[PDB]
Amino acid sequence: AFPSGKVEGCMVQVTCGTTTLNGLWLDDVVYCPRHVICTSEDMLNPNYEDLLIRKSNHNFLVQAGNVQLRVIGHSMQNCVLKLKVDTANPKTPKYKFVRIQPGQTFSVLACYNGSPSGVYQCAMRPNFTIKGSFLNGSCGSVGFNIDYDCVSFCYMHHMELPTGVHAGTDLEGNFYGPFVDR
Repeated sequence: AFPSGKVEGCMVQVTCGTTTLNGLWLDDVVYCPRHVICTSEDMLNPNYEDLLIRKSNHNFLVQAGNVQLRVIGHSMQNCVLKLKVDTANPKTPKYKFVRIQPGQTFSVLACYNGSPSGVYQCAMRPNFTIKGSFLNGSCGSVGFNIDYDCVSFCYMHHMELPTGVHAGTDLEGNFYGPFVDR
C-alpha cells in the first residue's frame, strides 16, 4: 500500500441533510459523491439537477477536523459534487486526476466521516466492482497511486452494491462501469 500522509491531509467530512460522507479537499474545492444531496427516498429516481438547484450553500456542512469550511459555491460534474469553499487547503499535494482499468492496483484510504482508519491495496474486478471493507460513511473514500511526489487520484467510492461489492467513479465523476447513483 502507498503511504497515505499526503491524502490524509485532504480528507474532510461533508454533511447534507440526513447524509454524511467523506469529501476530498483540494485547493479551494471539496469533491464528494453527489448522492450526498439525496435523502434516500430520493434514491429511487433522483433529479439531481432539480435537487442541486434546491440546495443553497449553507445546506452544506463541511468540516476538516473541527474547522468549518464555509461553502461559497456548488456545482456538479457528472456524478461528483464540487463544493467551492472560502479557503484553499494549505496541505494540497501535487496531484492529478487519472482514469484507470480493472486489474490495475491502487491504494484506498478508507475513512469514516472524514477520519482515516486504514489504507488498502485494491483493484477493480473486470466488471468494475471492488470487494473490500467500506460501509455507510466510508462512502466518498478515494483511491490513488503515488508516482514520485505526485498523487494520482483514480477512484472515489460511491455505493455498496446488493452483492456487497462496491461501485465508484473517477475524480471527474464518471462511474466505472454501468453503475448509476439511483
